[PDB]
Amino acid sequence: GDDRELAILATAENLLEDRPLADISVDDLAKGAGISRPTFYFYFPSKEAVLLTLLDRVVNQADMALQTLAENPADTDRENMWRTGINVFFETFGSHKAVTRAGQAARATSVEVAELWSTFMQKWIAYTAAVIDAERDRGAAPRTLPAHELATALNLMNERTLFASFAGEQPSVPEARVLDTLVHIWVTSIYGE
Amino acid sequence: GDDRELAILATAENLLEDRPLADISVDDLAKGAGISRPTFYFYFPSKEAVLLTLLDRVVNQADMALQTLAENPADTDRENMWRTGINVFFETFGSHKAVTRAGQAARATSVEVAELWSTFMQKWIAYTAAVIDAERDRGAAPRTLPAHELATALNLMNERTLFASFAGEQPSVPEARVLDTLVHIWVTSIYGE
Ligand SMILES: O=C(NCc1ccoc1)N1CCCC1
Ligand SMILES: O=C(NCc1ccoc1)N1CCCC1
Repeated sequence: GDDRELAILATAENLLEDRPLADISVDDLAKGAGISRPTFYFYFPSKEAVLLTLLDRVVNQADMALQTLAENPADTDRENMWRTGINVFFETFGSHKAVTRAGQAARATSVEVAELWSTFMQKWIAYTAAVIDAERDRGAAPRTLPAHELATALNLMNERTLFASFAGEQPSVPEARVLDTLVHIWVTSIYGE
Repeated sequence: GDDRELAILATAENLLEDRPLADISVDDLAKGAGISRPTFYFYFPSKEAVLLTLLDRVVNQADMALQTLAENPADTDRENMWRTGINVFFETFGSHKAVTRAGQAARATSVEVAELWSTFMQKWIAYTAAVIDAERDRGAAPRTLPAHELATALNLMNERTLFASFAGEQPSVPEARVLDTLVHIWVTSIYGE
């Protein structure tokens, strides 16, 4: 039960490395998972629902990793603390590039994919703004822009720049340089007067 | 000749304020431009080509405005100089939100729209990096990140953040706050040690 479902998910993630969702059929997912077409429809209403679940799992993996960090501060300087946090997203989405690229494309068409992304982006921006606020309250960061507006632009920068790097878009920061590039802009814009 | 073409372009831009390209027909564009369907096909091969031309005009308007600025430096401080430059894009794309949103959606499907965007982004990043390099050569900015990598992330930040603000996405920086938000992050990341 959970086995056939996992099989369908694993097939979809494998097939998405090679072609987009449009070029993958329900019959394709069923065949890869070793089931018939009506059996597929018993676990998922559509191939698009399969992508939704894959993206949901990726998003929650990142969110849980970030929650772990939040409850277990690394013992290091401020620059390293922001790096560890951005690194959650570099590693989690960068470990699932095909789901990330397909999930990105699906935002234009799927209201469920758009709302899932939007919900978690609001959560990650709120967390970012809360940490900035904490840093200002402690006297470590200057009161410049509204924390929440700053947090919004920096998280949108990371969304676009990470996902261009993973897709090898032209232009993009090389994937081996993107973490350092992002950490620099976050630290200078959060702490710079 | 140029009149019927302009009429088709003006109709497409008006209709795109209300619905996406998918919900607009060649018959719709022809009717709005006061021509028949085969007459339309004489000026444009497809509705998608109409969007390509609209986006091409918007992109070149911005590029030309930025080239004007480049040849006519505003007499003001560094923070204001970057603001005037980002403002080219805030004003040009923000004056054409329907074309901007439709052009964005079309990158996923149209190789011509994807290549047009990519060509100009490479040009604007190269210009950004050249100005950063000039500022370092003069001793006004510190040698921190590779100028071109920094320029790439900052232009990708502006792409995503401006276009979220114009579309009223959730999350987004309000359009009345986005210019100041972006200028802050550019100046602190370019000049911050
Ligand atoms: O790197 C990111 N955010 C960094 C972050 C958020 C909270 O703490 C660090 N993102 C947000 C969405 C996709 C990439
Ligand atoms: O604001 C931007 N760039 C700012 C810029 C580029 C060159 O000088 C200022 N962009 C680049 C693409 C869409 C938005």
